[PDB]
Amino acid sequence: MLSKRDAILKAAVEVFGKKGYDRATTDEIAEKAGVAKGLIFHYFKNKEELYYQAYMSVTEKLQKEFENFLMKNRNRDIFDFMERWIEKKLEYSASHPEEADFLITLVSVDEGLRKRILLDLEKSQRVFFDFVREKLKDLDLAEDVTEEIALKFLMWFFSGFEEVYLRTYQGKPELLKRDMNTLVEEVKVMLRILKKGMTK
Amino acid sequence: MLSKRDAILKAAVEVFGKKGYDRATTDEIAEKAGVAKGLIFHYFKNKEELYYQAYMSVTEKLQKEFENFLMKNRNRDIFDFMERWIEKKLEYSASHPEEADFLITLVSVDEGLRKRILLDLEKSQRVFFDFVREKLKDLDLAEDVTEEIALKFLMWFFSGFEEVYLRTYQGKPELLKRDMNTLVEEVKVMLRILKKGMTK
Repeated sequence: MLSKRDAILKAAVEVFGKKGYDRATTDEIAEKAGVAKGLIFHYFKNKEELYYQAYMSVTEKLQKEFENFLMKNRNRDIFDFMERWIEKKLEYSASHPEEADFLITLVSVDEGLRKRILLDLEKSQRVFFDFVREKLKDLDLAEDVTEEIALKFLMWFFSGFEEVYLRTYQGKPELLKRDMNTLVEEVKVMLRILKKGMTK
Repeated sequence: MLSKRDAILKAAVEVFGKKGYDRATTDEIAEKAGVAKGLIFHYFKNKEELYYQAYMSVTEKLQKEFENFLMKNRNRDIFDFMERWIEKKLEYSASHPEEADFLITLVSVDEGLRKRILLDLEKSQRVFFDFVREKLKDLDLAEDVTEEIALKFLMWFFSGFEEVYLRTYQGKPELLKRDMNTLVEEVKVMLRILKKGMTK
């Protein structure tokens, strides 16, 4: 069976993703996890720490999948790189819907909690950011488009698309699987649009 | 002085925008508005109705500003149209920060409340949507870009940019005013990027 801490973290992902941070209570996470309530306090102190730890836990496993992807695909054109990784993220969300539902809740938590998580994730997200930045120096940019506007626009596209499908398909993995081909084709054309508009 | 219902609505915009929907209580809105609590019940029934009415109230005044803008700018190129309207939205957010802070809270409310508001706003948002759709028939699109992918991408850009700056500048109007010129220049280049990538 799961360790206690892992049982609580799984229950937390499920409850938080189902109800959002403010509505969820630790008592129902403990009940979901079938664990003594004071065990949540033992391991996590309070609800805010539980959420943050659950959040770091899910992102940590994704960061690792990203790190291998980056190693193997490091030489690709950056738009092909992005498209391929978006496909993998879409694949993962469909097979891990509870985790995907949980991740999108980061917009509900107070200012302070979301900023803490963003401060503590900055170092890991900057790994993808710094790779895009270096890859853009190889790009034959339009005479009116700076590497800065390119980086800004590409990251917004990337992060914004993820936000859109996670929110749109929230709690509906079968719908995501059903639209997967179409989303993928749409993402291909949009990245080609951006490449063509940004380059000579 | 304000009518009672208007006093409650103003207090609601301020409290909801400061604390988010779940955290806010009607008692503190009434206290903020300096009105009897049962007056909130008289006019609004419960917290969910108050939020929805406040939301319809702020969007109604924006929809009207949009309708005049559309009338006067109807003949413009759609990318110039979008850029000009984005400038006006940025101007408005900076001079109505409490309203801007309130509008971005729509991501925290339960699924049911946000969908109700989205169902009831569909008819008014579709006014801008249907104009873009007709304007795209005049566009000399790339041989690989459908009017459907164009419409999808332009609306996402438009709605996504608004979401980004509202969230980024939340509670910081002086920062928005300070970055306004740069944001505007960035938006110009990004729309030119999209136009160039979408067209022949």
